[PDB]
Amino acid sequence: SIDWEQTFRKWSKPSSETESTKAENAERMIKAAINSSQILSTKDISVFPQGSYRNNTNVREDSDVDICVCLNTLVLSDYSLVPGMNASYTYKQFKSDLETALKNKFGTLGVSRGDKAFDVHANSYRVDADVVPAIQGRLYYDKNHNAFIRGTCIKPDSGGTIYNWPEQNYSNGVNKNKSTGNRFKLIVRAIKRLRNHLAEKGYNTAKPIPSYLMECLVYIVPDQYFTGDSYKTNVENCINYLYNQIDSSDWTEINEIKYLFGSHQMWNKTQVKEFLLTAWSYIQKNLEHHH
Ligand SMILES: O=c1ccn([C@@H]2O[C@H](COP(=O)(O)OP(=O)(O)OP(=O)(O)O)[C@@H](O)[C@H]2O)c(=O)[nH]1
Ligand SMILES: [Mg+2]
Ligand SMILES: [Mg+2]
Repeated sequence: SIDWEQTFRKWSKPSSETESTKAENAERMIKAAINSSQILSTKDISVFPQGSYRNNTNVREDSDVDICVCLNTLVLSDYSLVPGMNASYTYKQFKSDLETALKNKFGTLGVSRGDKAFDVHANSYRVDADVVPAIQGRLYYDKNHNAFIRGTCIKPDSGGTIYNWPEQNYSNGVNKNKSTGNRFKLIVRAIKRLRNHLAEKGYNTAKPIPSYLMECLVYIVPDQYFTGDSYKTNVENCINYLYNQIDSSDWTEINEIKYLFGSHQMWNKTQVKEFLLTAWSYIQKNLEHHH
């Protein structure tokens, strides 16, 4: 007998009241690591927060701050939408120099290299951050030199190319929060805590559902479903809409550029539907049946 209205209202809160301070500190310290690097301080590099701290969708106190370190002067362009359309400092050298800069500022005990990002955990600066090296990415929509959208590009150690759209994610999230009178991100956080709750209780359908996927999914739900004074009704509306529309959908991420499903993603629609069914059952009272 969970009071789901009061539970979702509680779970709609930020991870803490000091999120902005944690994110500011992470960003400042990563910039300081760059500035103290002889090689990197001479480069056109942007350091910025992304992820749930930047978007105010974080719910875990122990979430690492996501920091992007972007070398703006290396460009990778996607020409796939335009019929017929087609340096000395490399991404690999950049990533190695970034690893060295982070080890120099925070110590080797505070830095590990993953496939995509560096894990920085340095009690001395109170920094817990996932620091990803990126370059400028572009998606062309016409053959003219100016006809592109700008984002970031990641080149993992294991190969391949990842396009990200952090500024577009942030702006569209802000706009939807405005259009819903702040209910959008409240419900994102409520649903992220619901997922974490189910995963901690051993529900296997909740385990392959990542935070960013849920943020994208809730963004997809039309604004009308966020109205009213019942957070429980909002959450139910989200589950209902998503479950009944996902099969025929061709949805994008919150940036409205990248497709939410496909071979470029680690999640699929079947996982999402199974999680939605689990969440729908768990939220009900006095259910006598189980499948
Ligand atoms: O599969 C992914 C994962 C991550 N990302 C991009 O990297 C950002 C940081 O990756 P995170 O996994 O940390 O997601 P998050 O910050 O939104 O959620 P929590 O930490 O609160 O769990 C994400 O918000 C997303 O923008 C993707 O584009 N695709
Ligand atoms: Mg994060
Ligand atoms: Mg992260």
